[PDB]
Amino acid sequence: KMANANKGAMTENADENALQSDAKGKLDSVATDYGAAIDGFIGDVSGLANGNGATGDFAGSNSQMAQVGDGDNSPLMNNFRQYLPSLPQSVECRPFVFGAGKPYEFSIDCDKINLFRGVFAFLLYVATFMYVFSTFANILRNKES
Amino acid sequence: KMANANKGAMTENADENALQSDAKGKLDSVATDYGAAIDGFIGDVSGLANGNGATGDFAGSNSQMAQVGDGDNSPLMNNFRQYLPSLPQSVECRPFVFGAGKPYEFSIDCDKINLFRGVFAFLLYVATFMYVFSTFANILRNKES
Amino acid sequence: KMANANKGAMTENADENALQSDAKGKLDSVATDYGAAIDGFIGDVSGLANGNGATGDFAGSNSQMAQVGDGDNSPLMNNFRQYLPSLPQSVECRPFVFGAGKPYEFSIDCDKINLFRGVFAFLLYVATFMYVFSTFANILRNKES
Amino acid sequence: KMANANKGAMTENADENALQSDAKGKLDSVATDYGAAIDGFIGDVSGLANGNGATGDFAGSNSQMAQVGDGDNSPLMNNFRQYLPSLPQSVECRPFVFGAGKPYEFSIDCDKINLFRGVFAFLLYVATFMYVFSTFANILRNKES
Amino acid sequence: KMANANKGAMTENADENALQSDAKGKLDSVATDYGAAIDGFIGDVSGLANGNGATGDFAGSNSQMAQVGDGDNSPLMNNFRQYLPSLPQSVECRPFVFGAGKPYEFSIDCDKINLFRGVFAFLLYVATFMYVFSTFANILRNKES
Amino acid sequence: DPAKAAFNSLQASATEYIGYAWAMVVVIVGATIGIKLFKKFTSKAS
Amino acid sequence: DPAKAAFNSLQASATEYIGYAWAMVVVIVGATIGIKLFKKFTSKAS
Amino acid sequence: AKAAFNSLQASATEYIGYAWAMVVVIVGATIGIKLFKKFTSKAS
Amino acid sequence: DPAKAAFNSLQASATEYIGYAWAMVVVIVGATIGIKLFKKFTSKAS
Amino acid sequence: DPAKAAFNSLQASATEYIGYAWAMVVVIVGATIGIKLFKKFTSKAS
Amino acid sequence: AKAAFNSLQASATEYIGYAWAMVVVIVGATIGIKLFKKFTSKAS
Amino acid sequence: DPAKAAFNSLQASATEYIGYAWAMVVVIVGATIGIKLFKKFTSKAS
Amino acid sequence: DPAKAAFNSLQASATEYIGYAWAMVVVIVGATIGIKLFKKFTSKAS
Amino acid sequence: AKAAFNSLQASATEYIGYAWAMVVVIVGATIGIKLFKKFTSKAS
Amino acid sequence: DPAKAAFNSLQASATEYIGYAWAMVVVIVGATIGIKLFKKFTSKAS
Amino acid sequence: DPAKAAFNSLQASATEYIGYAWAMVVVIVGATIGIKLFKKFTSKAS
Amino acid sequence: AKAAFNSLQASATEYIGYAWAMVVVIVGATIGIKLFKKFTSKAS
Amino acid sequence: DPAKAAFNSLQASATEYIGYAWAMVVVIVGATIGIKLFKKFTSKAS
Amino acid sequence: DPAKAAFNSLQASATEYIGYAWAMVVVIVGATIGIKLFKKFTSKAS
Amino acid sequence: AKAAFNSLQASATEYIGYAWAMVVVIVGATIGIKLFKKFTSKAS
Amino acid sequence: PVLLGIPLLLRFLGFLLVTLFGYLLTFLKKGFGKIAIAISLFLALIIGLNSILVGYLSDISAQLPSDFVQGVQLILPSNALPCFYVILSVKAAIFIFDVKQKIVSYLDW
Amino acid sequence: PVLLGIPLLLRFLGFLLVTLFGYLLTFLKKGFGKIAIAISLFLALIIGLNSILVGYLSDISAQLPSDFVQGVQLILPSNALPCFYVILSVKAAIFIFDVKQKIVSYLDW
Amino acid sequence: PVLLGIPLLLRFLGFLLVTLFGYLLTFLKKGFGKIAIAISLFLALIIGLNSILVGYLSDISAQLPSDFVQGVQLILPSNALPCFYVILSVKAAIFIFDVKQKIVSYLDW
Amino acid sequence: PVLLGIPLLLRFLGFLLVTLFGYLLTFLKKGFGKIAIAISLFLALIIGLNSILVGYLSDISAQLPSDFVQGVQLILPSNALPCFYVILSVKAAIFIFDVKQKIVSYLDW
Amino acid sequence: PVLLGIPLLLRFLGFLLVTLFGYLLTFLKKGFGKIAIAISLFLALIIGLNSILVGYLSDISAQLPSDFVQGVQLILPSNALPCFYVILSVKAAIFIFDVKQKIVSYLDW
Repeated sequence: KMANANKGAMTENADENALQSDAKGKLDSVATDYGAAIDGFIGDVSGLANGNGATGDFAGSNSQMAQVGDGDNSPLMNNFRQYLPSLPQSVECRPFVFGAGKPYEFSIDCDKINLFRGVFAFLLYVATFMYVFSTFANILRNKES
Repeated sequence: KMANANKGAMTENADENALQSDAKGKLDSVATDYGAAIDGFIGDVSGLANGNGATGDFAGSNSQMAQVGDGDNSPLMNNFRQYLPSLPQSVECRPFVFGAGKPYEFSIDCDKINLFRGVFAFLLYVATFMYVFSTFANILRNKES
Repeated sequence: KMANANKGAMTENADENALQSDAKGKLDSVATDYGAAIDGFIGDVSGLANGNGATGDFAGSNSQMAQVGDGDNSPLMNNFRQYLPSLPQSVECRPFVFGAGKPYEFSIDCDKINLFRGVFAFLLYVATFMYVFSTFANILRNKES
Repeated sequence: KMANANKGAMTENADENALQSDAKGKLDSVATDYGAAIDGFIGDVSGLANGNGATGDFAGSNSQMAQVGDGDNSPLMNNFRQYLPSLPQSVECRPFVFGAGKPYEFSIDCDKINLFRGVFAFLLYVATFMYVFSTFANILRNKES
Repeated sequence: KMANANKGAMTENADENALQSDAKGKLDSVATDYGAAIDGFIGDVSGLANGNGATGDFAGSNSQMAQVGDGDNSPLMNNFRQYLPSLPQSVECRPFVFGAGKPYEFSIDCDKINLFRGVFAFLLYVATFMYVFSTFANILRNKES
Repeated sequence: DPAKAAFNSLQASATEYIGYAWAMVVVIVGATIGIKLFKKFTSKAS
Repeated sequence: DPAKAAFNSLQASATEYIGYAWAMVVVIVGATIGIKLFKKFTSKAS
Repeated sequence: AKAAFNSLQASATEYIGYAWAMVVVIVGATIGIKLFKKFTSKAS
Repeated sequence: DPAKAAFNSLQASATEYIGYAWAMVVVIVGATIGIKLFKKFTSKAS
Repeated sequence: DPAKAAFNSLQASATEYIGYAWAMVVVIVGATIGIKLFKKFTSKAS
Repeated sequence: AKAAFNSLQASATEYIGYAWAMVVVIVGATIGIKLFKKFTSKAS
Repeated sequence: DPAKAAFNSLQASATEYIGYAWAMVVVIVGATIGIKLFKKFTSKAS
Repeated sequence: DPAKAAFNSLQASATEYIGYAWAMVVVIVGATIGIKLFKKFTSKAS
Repeated sequence: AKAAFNSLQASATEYIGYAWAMVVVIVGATIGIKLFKKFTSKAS
Repeated sequence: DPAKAAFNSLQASATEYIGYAWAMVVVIVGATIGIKLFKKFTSKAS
Repeated sequence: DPAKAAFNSLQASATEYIGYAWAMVVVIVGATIGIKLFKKFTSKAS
Repeated sequence: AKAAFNSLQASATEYIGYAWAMVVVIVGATIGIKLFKKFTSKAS
Repeated sequence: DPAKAAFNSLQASATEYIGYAWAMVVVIVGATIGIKLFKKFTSKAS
Repeated sequence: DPAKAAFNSLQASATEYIGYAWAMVVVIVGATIGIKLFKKFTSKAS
Repeated sequence: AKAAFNSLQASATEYIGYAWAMVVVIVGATIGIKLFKKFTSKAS
Repeated sequence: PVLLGIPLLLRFLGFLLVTLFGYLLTFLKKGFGKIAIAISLFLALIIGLNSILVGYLSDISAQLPSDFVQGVQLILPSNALPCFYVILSVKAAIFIFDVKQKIVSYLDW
Repeated sequence: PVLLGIPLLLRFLGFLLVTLFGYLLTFLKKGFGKIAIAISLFLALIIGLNSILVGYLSDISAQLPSDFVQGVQLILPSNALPCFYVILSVKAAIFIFDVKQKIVSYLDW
Repeated sequence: PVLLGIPLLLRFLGFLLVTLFGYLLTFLKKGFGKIAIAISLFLALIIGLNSILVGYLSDISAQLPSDFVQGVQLILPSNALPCFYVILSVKAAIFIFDVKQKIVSYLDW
Repeated sequence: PVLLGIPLLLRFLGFLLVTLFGYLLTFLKKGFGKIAIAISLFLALIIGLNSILVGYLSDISAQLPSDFVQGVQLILPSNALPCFYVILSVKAAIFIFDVKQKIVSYLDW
Repeated sequence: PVLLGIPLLLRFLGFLLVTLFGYLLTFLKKGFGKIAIAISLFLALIIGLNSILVGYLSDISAQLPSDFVQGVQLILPSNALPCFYVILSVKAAIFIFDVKQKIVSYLDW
């Protein structure tokens, strides 16, 4: 059988289950690194956004995001509080006396000042409430709030 | 015929209709998963947008989108209604009497108060109508409305 | 010539001009569908934009775009016209008579009312012209107009 | 040497420097068209932007961009100039005479009118200068200017 | 052994470690250029942004970015300073004398002018502080600041 | 004594004059207040 | 008594004046409202 | 004597009647002008 | 009795004076109202 | 003395007038505040 | 003589009493009208 | 000399009149200032 | 009668004053309108 | 007697004529100044 | 008759007084109008 | 002379009134400034 | 004769002294009320 | 002639009265102008 | 005649008053303009 | 007789001269105060 | 004149390329459908907002009383209502221009 | 009728294509998960901001005094509170419209 | 010195690569045409809006009466009309700057 | 049971695929580094702007005089300073919300 | 120990990969050049707009008269001009911050 001799001369025993397994193993061992990198980027950006934190390339922005602050306490904003103008603290009403000790001595009875103080407080609330309501209603709109 | 023997020694019977069918079957069985994933993402985002609902990864945003609300009833906005300032309810006009029982007793006839109330109602409408018209006209513009 | 016999045993006559032609024919017959789909999408979106119309997936938005309107006649905007507040129509000036028939009978001569009406018309124009000019000048800016 | 005969029977003389050269020549002859198309698109858009001009697909927008104008002379804007309201041209001050020829004849000395005209000119400048300064400072902000 | 002769006739000694090494060497020698180009673009844009500088294609924008300026000293903005309106420099208060030398000679005591100057300075601060605070609070919002 | 009766008569006349004047001034002040309030309310409304 | 007749005549004259004044003030108020509405439209537009 | 006093009293009352008939007209005109000016000013 | 005729003559003179005064005051008040309304309308218009 | 009694009566009348004036001014102030609040809402909205 | 002076003094004081009783009413009415107008104007 | 005593009595009467007038004017001016300040504060507040 | 002649002369003088006042008020109104228009432009621009 | 009364009546009317001719000028000047001030104030 | 000449002299004196008063009032009113117009124009300008 | 003493007393009284008026006007001015500042904040916020 | 004139002159000056002492008080009160009203109005 | 000396004395008294009145009015007008300017400046400032 | 001299003196005094008033009103107008300019800057900024 | 009338006429004119010399000062002071107040009010 | 299996290999390569490019075509059509869905949702949201806004105006409707008509007609010039209608027309034109520009911008998806 | 190794080569090519396309599918699912995470974060930020804003209004609360009620009721027309509520409803509708439009725009990721 | 079919296989591979890259070139040209169409539509919309806006101003035109000219000329300084024209020129410059910046931004498509 | 060279060809194909996919991984990491650099630059710019703005307020500082305190205390209600502080807190909350939303939007790079 | 043509086929495959990846590199460099051109055009447009705006201010220039200086100096506090200059400096800082942020955003092209 010369056919058998020629076939044996130009033939190498190759197994599909070996070559396929090796190729798939290498491809998986590198695709796992690919997926790990993608998931790491996603986790870093999410942690920066929600305050959990970031590791790796984004670790340097942790200090900056902590300086920005969360909730309503912004350390970047609190710098302006040191220069905030000083304003008087509201106290009880004291009547003002004109010409004290003289025959023309009259004083503001301060009974109507309290009524004015009540209506002023009401107006200040209605203004602040409307401001906050419009502030929340126009968050997606690129407007000052 | 040594030619025939050598040809038979180094030949394997392979059918195109088998290899092509197998490859196409595997490729289709995975491309259907690809298309199903794409369509599932599209359906989830559309359901979140129009209020139908989402399943899978976006199922967690169903609660948030239900809290946002649809139409004009926003449960996120209705929180402010509890703190809404109280305002008097409009009633019929009552004349005001100055110095009741005295020789200088005069009262506001309240006949012109009704005319003023009518013109005030007209002005309040023209303001609200213009506000709503401009609100709808400037929806795509990033402006408060 | 055993060489010739062995060569004939393991040789099949294949023509480049046939395999190349078949492959190119199939690839072109599918790439024409690709290009047709791209051009159809482009035409549909352009027709929706400029009012020519769309066919296929975008055919459902034809009704919505017709409801939006073109030029300045918006059927979506014309809904507000039904609730438009009624305002008096401008007519010629009629003098107002005080105390008609009495010894103290004086009337507004309405000669200066026409001069005021002219200057008022001029002011209303200069306001509307400036509004329209600024409206057109700030179309790309995301501002109310 | 049967080995030599069999080797000669199933061997064709192929040169690497020919097949490689042919493939690279075809690929370069089509990649040059690719690069030429990319550069043509870039040049067309740049010419439309800076007023140099465009050729090819973008040639149709040359008329539109010329109608828009460059510098500050916009033919689209100059259409409004025809309807611009007419305003008086500033001239020298003429005193106004009350009761000319009568014993109660007094006239505005127009000495203080010139001082008022100077301060009015100053105020108009400070307003226009501030407007232009804020206009340039808020070009990237989507605000009216 | 004719099998050995036929095997030797149609066999060339090829080493995997040579072909693999050559292919990987060429691919790496071009991928290093790819990565260098990407990193060069990144560095150029970052240097333009933070004022470090750019080299290559972006080198032409170095002059423009230097003209824009950094910090708060903008050479583009300093052009307006030459045309800035001239305003008086604040000095100490000088009383104004009416009818000097006449029996009706009275002068503004300028004691209350200083109190008004203090309260005016306070109001100007509270306005400027609020303006700066809102300016910083609305930097991401597309609003004038 | 006629003087006492005369003084009483003048006092009664003055009282009736005061009554008429009070009526007229009440009417006038009421009209003035009504007009003023109407003008103020309309001015504030628009 | 002539005094009461004169006072009643004065009161009637005052009432007529009040009616005419009410009519004229209503007209002038309408004019003011019209001016403000038709200027506010354009002003708020811009 | 008594007749003279009676005649003087009658003539006095006749003149008072005329003085009142004059002063009513004068005062009415004055008050009319005053109220006219006041109300035309208030209405405008 | 000349006094009655004299009183009637003075009354007629007072009546004609009242007529002239009414004419003049009507003219003056009309002009004042016109000027005031013109100024108010122009001030509100701009 | 009649003078002091008259002065006290005048003072009491003034006090009554002051009380009534305070009530009426409070009412009118409330009306003004209501007008401004319900116009400010719509005006600020637009 | 002395009795006449005493009677005149008494009658004078009686008339002063009546004059005061009249002027208090007149002045009260005038001041009332003035204050009424002033306060109704101030309150509105 | 009765004239000196009469002058002193008139001076005392004038002084008591001045006292009563001062009391009344203080009351009136206090009320006026209170009303004016209330109106001004409310007008500025809204 | 001199009285009617004097009254007519006064009326004519008043008419002349009214005409001159109308001219001057028109001029001043034009000035006010010009000031407001040329300040409003720049103010609304910014 | 009668001639004296006639002369007195004539002289009286002559003086009335002069008094009227004076008062017309005085009143005209006063009213002119008043109206001038009023209208120059109203127009401005 | 000295009375006629005296009346003429008083009339001439009154006429010259009227002339002087007219000159002074023209000066005063001109200054007042100038100041008022300056203040109004400046207030409207800013 | 009594006249100069009375004039000096009047001047001293005027000076006292001026001092008290200055104090009261300072207080009222402070109140007005406070009202405007605390309303301007909220108003400008919205 | 001369003594009567001297007494009348003295009595006249005594009364002038009293009239001045009264008018100073009256005028002071009037001016005080006027200035009080004016300044309380100006300050508010 | 005592009349001439009396006239001179009254003229001197009038002159000193004028001096005192000038001093007092200067003080009053200065205070009024100061208060008015303070109120105006503060009102414009806020 | 003393009358014309007095009238000329009064006119000269009025002219001096007018000049001083013009100077003072110019100063006060400058102050008002300065206040409005330096408040408008900050106000328009925000 | 005639000399008495001449003396009375002369004395009358002398007094008129003094009355004018007084009234000019008084009126000048009054008008000065009035104009001062008016112009200081108008300028501010 | 080639060994066996070469034509079969070439046919297999062509078949693989055709199948892959057909998959690409299917995914492209899916993307176009996604774009159409997005445009439809955007326009539907606009229409719904319009419907809600138009409904609110029925309740609060009010009219100018019979009075005040005389004064308004006394002062009203000939070009007041035309100016108001021009403003409304400008508002509508800008609205539809914005909508069409958004539709144009949907070409980048 | 082909040489040995051709079917094995074709099977290897098919296996390589299947593995690569499966990797592509996995990466696509990762991207979809990223989009879902982004949407969740955006909505959570909105909800947190709302919570903070609602809390501030408790402290500064104030009420109109008993006085001034008479005048307000004296003047108040029948359509004042309806207008105020219409304005508030318009504010809420615009807010939810903006939120839904942003959700729609998330289709381009 | 190679077996038969290797050169034919290499030629087939080159032909496949050339055909695929030509398809890519055609699709790139299609995309460029799409960008050009988008730019044309955007500019056409702007021009149409301008045409509509210019037309409205003809009807409502009005002029200042003959009066009020004297006062305006009495007060008008030398730099009022120049300031108004400077404002208009600034408006036009900003408009064309925005248009050109949008054209530049179209480079990212 | 295959000819020589088939296993070597398959190994070469696998090696080529591995090398190309490793290059893709390296480029992906480069892109992630670019995104991190961009975020860092953006936050640094914000911080620098804040530093400059805080510095300006030192020079122009001024205080309310001792006077005017009595009137302000006379009128000031109990909820004025709380309202002012609520406004400031709202400003700060909106600022940090905008910053966090921009950080979230950086997920699309 | 392999048949003839296998090494030549492998060399051809490597050559094809190298040529394709070089084409990709060339296209990447073209894209970077496009980005640089866009940035240059944007900055040039800003500079040109600045040049035009600075030129207009020469004509309309005016100065405060000699009068009104006394009153302004009478009232002017010590911190008015510093406040005005602080406002101008804030305007300039915000402008350059916006420009730099746009330059940063050009990293996404």
